[PDB]
Amino acid sequence: NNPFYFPSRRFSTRYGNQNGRIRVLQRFDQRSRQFQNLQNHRIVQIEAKPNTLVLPKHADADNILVIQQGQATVTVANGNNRKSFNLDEGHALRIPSGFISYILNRHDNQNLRVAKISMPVNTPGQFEDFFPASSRDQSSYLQGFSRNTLEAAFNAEFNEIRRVLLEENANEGVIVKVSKEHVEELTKHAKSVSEEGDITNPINLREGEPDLSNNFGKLFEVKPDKKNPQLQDLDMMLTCVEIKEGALVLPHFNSKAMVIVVVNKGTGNLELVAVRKNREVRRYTARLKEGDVFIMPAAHPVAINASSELHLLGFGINAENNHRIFLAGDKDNVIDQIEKQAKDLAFPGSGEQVEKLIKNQKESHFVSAR
Amino acid sequence: NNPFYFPSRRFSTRYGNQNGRIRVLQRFDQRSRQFQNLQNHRIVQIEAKPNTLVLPKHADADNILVIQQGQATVTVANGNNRKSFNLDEGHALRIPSGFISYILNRHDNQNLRVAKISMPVNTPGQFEDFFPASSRDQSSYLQGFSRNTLEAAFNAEFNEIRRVLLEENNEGVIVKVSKEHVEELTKHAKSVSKKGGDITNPINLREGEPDLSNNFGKLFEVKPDKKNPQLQDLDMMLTCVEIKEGALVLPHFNSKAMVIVVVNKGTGNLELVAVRKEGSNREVRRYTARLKEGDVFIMPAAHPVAINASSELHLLGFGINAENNHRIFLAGDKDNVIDQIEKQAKDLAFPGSGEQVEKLIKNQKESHFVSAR
Amino acid sequence: RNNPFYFPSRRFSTRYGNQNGRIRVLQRFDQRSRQFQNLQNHRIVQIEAKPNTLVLPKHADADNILVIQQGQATVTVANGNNRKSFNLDEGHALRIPSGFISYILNRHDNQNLRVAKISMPVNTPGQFEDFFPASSRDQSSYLQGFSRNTLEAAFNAEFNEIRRVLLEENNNEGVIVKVSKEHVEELTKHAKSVSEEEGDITNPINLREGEPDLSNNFGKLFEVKPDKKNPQLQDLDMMLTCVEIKEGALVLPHFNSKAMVIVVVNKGTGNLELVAVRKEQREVRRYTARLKEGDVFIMPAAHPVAINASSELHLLGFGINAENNHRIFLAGDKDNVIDQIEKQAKDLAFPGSGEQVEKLIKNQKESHFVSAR
Repeated sequence: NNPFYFPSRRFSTRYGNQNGRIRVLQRFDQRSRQFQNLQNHRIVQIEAKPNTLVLPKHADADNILVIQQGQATVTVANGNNRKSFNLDEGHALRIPSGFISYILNRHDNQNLRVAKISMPVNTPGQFEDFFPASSRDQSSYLQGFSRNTLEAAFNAEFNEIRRVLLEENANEGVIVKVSKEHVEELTKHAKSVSEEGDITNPINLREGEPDLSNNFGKLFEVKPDKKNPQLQDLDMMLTCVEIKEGALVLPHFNSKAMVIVVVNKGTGNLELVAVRKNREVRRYTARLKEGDVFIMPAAHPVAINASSELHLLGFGINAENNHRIFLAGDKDNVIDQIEKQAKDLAFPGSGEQVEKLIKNQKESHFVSAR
Repeated sequence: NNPFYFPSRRFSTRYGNQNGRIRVLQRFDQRSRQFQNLQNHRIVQIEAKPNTLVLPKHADADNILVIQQGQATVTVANGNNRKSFNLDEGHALRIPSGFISYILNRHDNQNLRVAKISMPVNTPGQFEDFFPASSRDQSSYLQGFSRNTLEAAFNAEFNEIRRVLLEENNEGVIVKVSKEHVEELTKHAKSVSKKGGDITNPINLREGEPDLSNNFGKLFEVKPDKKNPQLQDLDMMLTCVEIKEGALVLPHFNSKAMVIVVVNKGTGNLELVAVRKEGSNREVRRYTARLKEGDVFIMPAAHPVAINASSELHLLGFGINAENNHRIFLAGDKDNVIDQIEKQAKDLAFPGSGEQVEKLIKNQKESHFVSAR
Repeated sequence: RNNPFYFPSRRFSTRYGNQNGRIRVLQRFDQRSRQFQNLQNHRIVQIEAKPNTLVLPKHADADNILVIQQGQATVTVANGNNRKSFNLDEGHALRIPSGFISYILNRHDNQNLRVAKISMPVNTPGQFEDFFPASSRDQSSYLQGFSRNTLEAAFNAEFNEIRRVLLEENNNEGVIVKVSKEHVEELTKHAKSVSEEEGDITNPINLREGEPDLSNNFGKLFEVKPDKKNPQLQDLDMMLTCVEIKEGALVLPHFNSKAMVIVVVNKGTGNLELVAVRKEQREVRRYTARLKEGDVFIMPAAHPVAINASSELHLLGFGINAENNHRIFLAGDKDNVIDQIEKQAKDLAFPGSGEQVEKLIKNQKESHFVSAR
């Protein structure tokens, strides 16, 4: 009924067992053709129990992962290097396609929640995970090669190769339980957020001062610019918005960015306004819950009311030179920038009346829903 | 019958009243699949009566507008800034998606004609205009929000909000403006003559010296390069060609740019040559059209084109995939690629000898544009 | 069609062909399978020409990189104001921008010429046409597409002279013609061998220039990457790769991290193993093919691949999405990513202990290429 809204139910789990699960949202362009531009963006949500490890793999997709909740140790490896990072909530990490990575929940009793945006390299909207080891969920890709090839490659008997690499490990699946001793082994090397062979360092989305901030909300944003060259390559921005309970983000829009937003935490109500076929204004609404996804098309006015402390994670594509533009309040209010005489000709009220009404809201960006 | 030709009839009007109209060309890829690469480019033509104003709005499309005829005052506003520009014929202005703009015909008695290329951001080939105010043509998008949201947002009673912002002001989206209002809207208008929050200055397409020029024609071109960084972002070039009455642009093509051209003024005849399969044996196909003001046509890359002017012909060209494009000619002295073929190669390829081919080629002493006699 | 990544020479269809040679074009990749949609705008052309033979002047509405697979050529590139002729040997590559005229001389007395081309259409995804200025039994001159009046005004001559020297069929063989020894020497007299660039006529690239990236007794891999040294490869975001695998040797399981590669077999025979993870009809799928000269296959990014040479195997690779690509190995010493997994992670992932995994991995002391025995 609301094509911009993707409830957690629209996620299907790809890997899942007692230790956690890897869920993947449906392709956006399958929902509606108005998301064709988002066709090559898939949202992944990973949940892992304490002292749990997502086994090594690579995908034929480029990735940015962000910690929604908890604490992780994420490792990235290419042909000649490995780096392990301790990631906290609101930290992001780029994982280039074809690099191996694995994810440790390094917490004793808190669950790990991770959000990923995957951008397939080969087939628009489609990617696969490639595990070097076998498990009950999937075989090692090494099994795809012949006996002769494997033996020549590893310089060893097929029976040894099969015994140590190819068999199913002693079977949980791709997310396994890890002993305290093993956990400490895996975190000894990790470094915390605060380059080499395209293994780039983690980004702290909440680094420094928020772009927008008052008593009712904060918006943090990491833009595609000199400070983050890799975001330039992707033409993406990463945004973290926190809306206090009982507060509202004023009607606003991104001028050119299209944003996929996931609800990291909290509840609230989405209003999204659109013009469609002489021309009618359509209102779309949704009750936001943790794990939900929604799409903010560029230049479509949006307002969001927080039922409880609301944490939203935004992946913005087509982000270069984006402006986040407001329709009420003092700062960033584009309606205010219309010339007085133009306001007078456009609106029912006089220019004076329009300009007065506009000055009623003394605050900017976020205000109380009261 | 000619898929490259789009007569003014193929425009449908989206907004229209006594004061003018906003017309939009059909999606190019709906005509034919050979225009799939142009799918995200829509042509808009705006006509406005004197002392008339196209009301504030933004689109979910990136825009370049060009004055085809008359004089305008165009205002662009974002979240923290506003700039107003006096634009004359042949002046272009970039309006980023989501920025508000409005268009004043500041002339007392001459109509304003404006051409726009719109490139949708969300849905390939589709965009919508978003008006903050209501009118008989459309509701304010502010009406899409709830009473509670509006009241909290504006810090005011819904009744006041509805009274001053939400009600219908009626005329439509293009309204009549009093002389006094007109003078108010033009009072701080800039006349930028050269480049100077992503509110970029107007471009003069006829700035400086034309690329090509003789007694029969001129071609002006603004290329995607350091001088116009925004054209680099778009990988686009803007071209203005003026062909004298009774003159002909020589057979030629763009090496890699695809060009959407609109006929700003005049009449003429288009010849476009494509190679098409009837695998096996393929044939040369000739496409023609009688060009009239307001017509659009597509110049696919590397397809030879010639244009004969029935009367002073002004053509506006929006070139995509423009970087490192070469406009290459098939006759005449300068830019003639056939001339660059080695003499021995000419001899082997053509029916005549190398000497005969080279002599025939030297007959045309002129370049680019010649008399249709 | 059992292995969608493999394209045997039979899947090429000849577009132009006669006694002197033939121009063959591979089917569109996305018509085979939708997993090749990203390769939709890349067509593979294979040209074969007899000794002292010339492929007649033409341009395409496609961008092109050509590479000499075998023999020796003189290739000429012409735009509106310039011409350059290049002597190209095996493993030399040349960029031919769309809309530029080019022709290809087999300058050898008795060896055949084989040329591979990657064409990227400008107008219509996956589709392009060749535009010949001259007529032949295979195609008419595009100049015939223009009217008598236009031609006469353009060339400043009688239509009868124009038709006689330019438009008639040059008894006609086709687009590949025989050339006399004297004509051949005429065409090679100004050819350069592998100077400052000029009007986007860029110089030839030697794929085997300098030192190979990977090299040992069993194989070599040469690569030209999109970087400052080859600005035009940057524009294309492409890499060009030349791999030579000794008879009886194997390229270790490996993959490109992000590049998608179209590879053509220039010479030799071998066996392809390509591993894909896929959804059950999650399972590992093995694809194989017997490689022969003229075959094409697709290496999707991040899909493990191993290749066994039945005889000296020369592979030419066109890599798209190439920037920051890493060629990553799954066995051997250097570039082995499995080796980079932490010991404790190896232990948790694999059936063996970390120590056992790390020992087994050190068995193969060599890198990249090893003996198939």
